[PDB]
Amino acid sequence: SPYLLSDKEVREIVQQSLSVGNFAARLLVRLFPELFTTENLRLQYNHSGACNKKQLDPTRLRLIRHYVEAVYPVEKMEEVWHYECIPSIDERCRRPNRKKCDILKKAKKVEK
Amino acid sequence: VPSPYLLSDKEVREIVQQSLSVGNFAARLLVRLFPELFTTENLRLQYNHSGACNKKQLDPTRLRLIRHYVEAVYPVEKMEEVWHYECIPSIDERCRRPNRKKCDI
DNA sequence: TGGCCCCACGCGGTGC
DNA sequence: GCACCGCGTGGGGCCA
DNA sequence: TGGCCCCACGCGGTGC
DNA sequence: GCACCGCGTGGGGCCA
Repeated sequence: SPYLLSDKEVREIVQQSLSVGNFAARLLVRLFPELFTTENLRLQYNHSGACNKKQLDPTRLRLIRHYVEAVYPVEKMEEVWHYECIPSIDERCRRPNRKKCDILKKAKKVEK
Repeated sequence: VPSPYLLSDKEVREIVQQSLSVGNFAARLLVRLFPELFTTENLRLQYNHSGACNKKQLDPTRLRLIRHYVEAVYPVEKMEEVWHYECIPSIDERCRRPNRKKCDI
């Protein structure tokens, strides 16, 4: 399809997203820019065409669904492992036995 | 390669219980799976996960195994009902959201 | 306590 | 410059 | 702050 | 009736 976003940009949106719902909402603005001008064409639309409103382009809405169900959970785990587990593993490997300040306080007290 | 490094469900569950967070959980698995680096000789100091900063690289086989346990205890979010019950309401809300709140107007 | 552990964070290095 | 990556560091809570 | 943003929720309409 | 569906609404968190 033509309205494809880059893998890297999609990952960025996942990271910036506050929740899965907010993640979809961000993709909506990113993929439907014409509705989100200061003209607020967005107000004439919803996802289904309910309440006498126009229906959001189901092609792009199906793409948003794809990112939510196929990419979003994988990128959320990927970002947890890389940003939390890996830093913690490295910290544990390089952690000193005694702090630099605790060593110097002993170095001072022992000679004073 | 790992016959001994293979942890049972009971052993993994115990490590989860003493760990304070997912990150700390990964750190404990590191100690549990790399006992030779965490002796009083502190060979751990020559290593990190990638081999950056002139350090040696942790065995990527066991490091992948640590990942496996981390995602085995803290798995993927099953998005089954999420699209219909969370995303769709948010999409409609964003489409109808007013510029100013009415209480502020 | 005071020692061990966890994690947050300013930092310099890297690399384009 | 700036996005990214591990370091050294110390506040701080738990524990024995 | 105050503007932007997010999301929860009572509500009437719809449709079986 | 009743389960379901988008609406209009306002409490509240983030930020510069």
